[PDB]
Amino acid sequence: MSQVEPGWHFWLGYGVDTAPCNTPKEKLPIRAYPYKFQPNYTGTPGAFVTYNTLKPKISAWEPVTKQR
Amino acid sequence: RPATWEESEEGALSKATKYFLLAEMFRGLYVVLEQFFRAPYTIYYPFEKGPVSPRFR
Ligand SMILES: CCCCCCCCCCCCCCCCCC(=O)OC[C@H](COP(=O)(O)OCCN)OC(=O)CCCCCCCCCCCCCCCCC
Repeated sequence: MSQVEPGWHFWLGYGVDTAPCNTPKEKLPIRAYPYKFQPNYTGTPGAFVTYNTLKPKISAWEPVTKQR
Repeated sequence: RPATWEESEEGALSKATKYFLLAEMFRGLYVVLEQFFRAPYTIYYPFEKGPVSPRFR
């Protein structure tokens, strides 16, 4: 079921009367990026790997010696 | 006041007929059998999909 593209997913569930290919231009989303459809990759090497998008809150000193 | 047996409209033979021949049980079986000839409700997920609304979360 995750292979069904968004829009068609809504139509198949009787969300909208008119199908995506029949939807006028004014009611389509404008994108400034390329559109790519990807299904559920769970149980597969392509499964989502989560991570922290922040570097650590406290930064340590870079140790530097000085001569007396 | 609850009525006694002697003040019953139905004769004992009609009551015994209902008792031994399971009249209401047969009515129930017939009601079940009528369903057997009606359209079922099942949909073939994931080839078909149940209703979804714009507010769905
Ligand atoms: C009029 C003169 C008659 C002369 C004599 C009669 C000749 C024999 C008649 C043949 C049938 C006799 C066998 C059935 C008698 C059932 C009597 C009965 O109702 O049993 C009741 C019993 C509880 O006992 P009781 O105290 O007497 O009830 C008072 C409740 N306040 O509680 C019970 O056991 C409930 C009844 C049991 C029903 C069993 C159901 C299992 C499957 C049902 C089969 C239906 C047919 C299936 C085939 C599909 C249809 C094509």
